Amino acid sequence: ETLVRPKPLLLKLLKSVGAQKDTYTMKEVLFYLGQYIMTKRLYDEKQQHIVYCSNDLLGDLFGVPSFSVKEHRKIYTMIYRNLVVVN
Amino acid sequence: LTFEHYWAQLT
Repeated sequence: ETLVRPKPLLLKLLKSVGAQKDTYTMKEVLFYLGQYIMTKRLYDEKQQHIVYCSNDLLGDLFGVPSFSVKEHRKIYTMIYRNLVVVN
Repeated sequence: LTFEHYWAQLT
């Protein structure tokens, strides 16, 4: 695959890690968000599925101060809140 | 289990 158009706050996140376009696949969106979390070291060092997004644009995007990478449906749901799906 | 390993299961 689907093409998506990130809303502005997600766009700013994507761009802070090198993405320069306005339309993405979900795969690109997940890759860049992954890069954002890794590069900013937002994950718990001991339990690396835990991500802290408070005090960060990611927390404003997601609306939660923390989440677990294992929470697949919650992650996608949060991402979709911040995307318009093409078509 | 590394962050990278976890992130991959999302795909």
